[PDB]
Amino acid sequence: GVNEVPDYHEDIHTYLREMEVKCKPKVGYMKKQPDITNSMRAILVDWLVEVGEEYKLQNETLHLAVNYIDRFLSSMSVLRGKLQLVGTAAMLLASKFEEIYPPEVAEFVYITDDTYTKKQVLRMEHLVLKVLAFDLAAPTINQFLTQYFLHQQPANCKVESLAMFLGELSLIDADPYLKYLPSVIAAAAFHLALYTVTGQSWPESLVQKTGYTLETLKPCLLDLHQTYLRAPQHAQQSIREKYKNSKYHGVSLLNPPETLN
Amino acid sequence: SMENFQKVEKIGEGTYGVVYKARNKLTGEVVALKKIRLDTETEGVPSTAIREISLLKELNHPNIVKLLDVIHTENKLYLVFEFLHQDLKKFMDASALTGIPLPLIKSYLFQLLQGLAFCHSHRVLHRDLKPQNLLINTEGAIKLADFGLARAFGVPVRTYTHEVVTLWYRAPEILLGCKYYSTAVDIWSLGCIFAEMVTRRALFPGDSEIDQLFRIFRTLGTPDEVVWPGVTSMPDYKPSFPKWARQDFSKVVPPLDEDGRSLLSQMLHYDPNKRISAKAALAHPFFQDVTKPVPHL
Repeated sequence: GVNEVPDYHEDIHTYLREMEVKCKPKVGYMKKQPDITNSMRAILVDWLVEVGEEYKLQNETLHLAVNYIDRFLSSMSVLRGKLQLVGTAAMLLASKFEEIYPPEVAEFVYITDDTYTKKQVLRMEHLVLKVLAFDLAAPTINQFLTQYFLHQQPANCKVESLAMFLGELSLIDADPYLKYLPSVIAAAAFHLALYTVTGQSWPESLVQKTGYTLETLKPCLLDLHQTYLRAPQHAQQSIREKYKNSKYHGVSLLNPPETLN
Repeated sequence: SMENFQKVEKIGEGTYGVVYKARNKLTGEVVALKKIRLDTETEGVPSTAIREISLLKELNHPNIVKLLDVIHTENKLYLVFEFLHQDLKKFMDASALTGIPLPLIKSYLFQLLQGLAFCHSHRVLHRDLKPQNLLINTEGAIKLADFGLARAFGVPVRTYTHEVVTLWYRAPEILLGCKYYSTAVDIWSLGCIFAEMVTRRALFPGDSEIDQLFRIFRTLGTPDEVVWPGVTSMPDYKPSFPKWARQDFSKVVPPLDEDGRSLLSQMLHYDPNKRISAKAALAHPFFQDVTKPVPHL
């Protein structure tokens, strides 16, 4: 049916793959930021997750916001005191891009606890737009996941939730996830959600779609498997809490498999 | 910033405000300048502009209007576009007593479908196709314009803004208030535009939402489950709807040959799933003899 744009799925996929390379942040920009760290950034993203839940934003919006932040920080040095201003400005842009009903600018100045003024938020908005050159339609993990889901037969909502959950966990830790493209993280999160819930692996049909095999997805799956196992102990917990709720089928409460062939 | 541009005349207004025709004093290029006020103390850069700029920066095609530059100040955004002579609505109006030649109609439709197929292939819904948003030049070209209400979609689509597309060009899925719509809504609008190029009158000029549906049903026949499965389960569907028969396209678009009738009808299928795609339409027998004539201007 036309909701799955059959006449266009292949072209769209091919384009998002080329586009995810151009929207790709510099791996290890963090070492080149004198005053900010992966830990600080983890705190930032985790906070954006909360903001996301409090304003009932789309998951896609949160994923766009992190793309914007990582590209911005690939180009500009930012002091720790201004890190949150970047993050707030990027969620405002993400919201304006993606949401039917974005929160008003005032609401974004309130979530910072008046750390910043409205003028800072709007000026940073402009600066972020200039630095990204208005290239905001970035392919996300979610855009690849919803596509990979169509290869299910039948659809399993717990598979879908779980792959969403693992996908977001990756947002938090620039090490190692900045080295993996969204379409890779997506693929690893889906195989691993599928393995956990059904016992099944990455399908042949998606091998044919993506070109990725379990061999080529191994590095990313090793990292992602470890993140999942350690999630209970991670300093940042907002995504686990988010995905305990009924809405996402309680998947964060599931026991990860101890191993995978 | 704008020192190299000389304004020539207001060429109209729009969402952001005034659109001016201007000339590059150094290169001689004629352009359209869209000035967008930035709400520097209140709301910042409009979502409408963020969407138009970002999506147009991706879409490079001969049948989509070209965004040439984006000039920043602290207080304003100026969008520099290619300049095109006029829009399709003005052209149709101007052709009221001469009619429009069929080869030119076919050419324009073919080009619109090429532009649209390019959007769809690139995950963009236009969501505002109407004559006033289609720009022609003096050389026989036509281009999709005003991406103000466009939207990058994912696969499968999710719920987007319902208040979309001018009423006359609005697909029945949106009118019946369905959870999800897709690329098909754009094909509907083009179908309405094909009709309108042939007759130079709008196909479904509704006064209201209920009126718009009735006008569609009067012409295409009141849909039922056989024609459109799940229609009667749609939120805004009413079992009291009068049951009108379909009208022969020989009365709807008399000038149109059997090929045009066939393509027009596939473009106006009720069921969004059965409605033809831009890709598919490009292969229709209507286009086998397509050429690119110049308009009379």
